[PDB]
Amino acid sequence: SVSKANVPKIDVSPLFGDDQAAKMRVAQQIDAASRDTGFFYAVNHGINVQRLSQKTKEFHMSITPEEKWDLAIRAYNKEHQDQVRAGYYLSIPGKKAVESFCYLNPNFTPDHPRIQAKTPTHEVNVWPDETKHPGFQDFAEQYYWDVFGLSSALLKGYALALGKEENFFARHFKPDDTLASVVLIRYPYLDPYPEAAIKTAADGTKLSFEWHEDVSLITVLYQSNVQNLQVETAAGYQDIEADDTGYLINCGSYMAHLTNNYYKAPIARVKWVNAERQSLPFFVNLGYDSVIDPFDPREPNGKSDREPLSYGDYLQNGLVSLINKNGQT
Ligand SMILES: CC(C)[C@@H](NC(=O)[C@H](CS)NC(=O)CCC[C@H](N)C(=O)O)C(=O)O
Ligand SMILES: [Fe+3]
Repeated sequence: SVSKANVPKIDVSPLFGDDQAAKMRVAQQIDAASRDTGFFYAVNHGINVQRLSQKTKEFHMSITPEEKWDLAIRAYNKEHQDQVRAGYYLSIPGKKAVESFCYLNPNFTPDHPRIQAKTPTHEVNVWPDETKHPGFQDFAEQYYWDVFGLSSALLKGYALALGKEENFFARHFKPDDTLASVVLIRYPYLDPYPEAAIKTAADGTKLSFEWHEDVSLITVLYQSNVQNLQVETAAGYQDIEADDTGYLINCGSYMAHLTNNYYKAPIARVKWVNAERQSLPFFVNLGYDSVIDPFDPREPNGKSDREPLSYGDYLQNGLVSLINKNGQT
């Protein structure tokens, strides 16, 4: 028998305002949730989520094989050596069900010095033909900045929760240099569903994606209304109920590092479900040279002996390790 995770629904709208005590009352709830299962739903968040699923499904349904190859990351097309992160992630019929499209900071252009320097984890986005996908690039770039705004406010909530000034995290989260990414993920309905795309967990649960900590500061996720996620607790894996108006929020391993494990990075997995569904994570990554000084809010003097980690190298390491562990998505 599988239990259900405590995932509180937190009205985050005060984090956009100027009522500081109201922000503290949000921060308290973020602290509580981060110390419990590690997940909460952000509600009253102001993002129009009503068509995100439709647009994601329709883009994947309508993009042709030729277009997928043309946009494909290096793992699927050796001609695209510069596309490590951004671009199309093809399914493999009979073997791999999921397909997805990842894009980065729209401000990463050939003019950007990190592109000029060929710094790892920085790439220029690739986009399909506008006339074949009218409005898609516009929608996607706008969505990036919409979720950027929400994420900056959430980061104020996390900073207050930890006893810091509200810009402790968000001052490192900037449009000119953020390594944050959006992934537009389609999980298809398949009949018959290929068993090779299903992994069996140690506890016997059929899965589409194995256990992992997120590589992020925090993760800001919209999913369509099909229950799939589970979070690991000491009592075992627990189901995360879907909420296809709220945003599912949790800390990544960078936050676990800098708080000296006071806010752990929850371990989650994706159960296999034979259902058309859409999943849109926004990974809140900082700049390549962003460094946050660790602290230990469990200690009277607040001091941590842990090394400040440069975020870019953390991201570099984290993305490769997740591929090595859980497979190329
Ligand atoms: C909701 C999650 C479980 C989602 N999975 C995911 O997004 C998984 C696990 S967090 N994430 C990744 O593979 C990292 C993608 C990083 C991205 N290509 C980039 O370069 O920045 C899913 O639906 O599979
Ligand atoms: Fe994850």
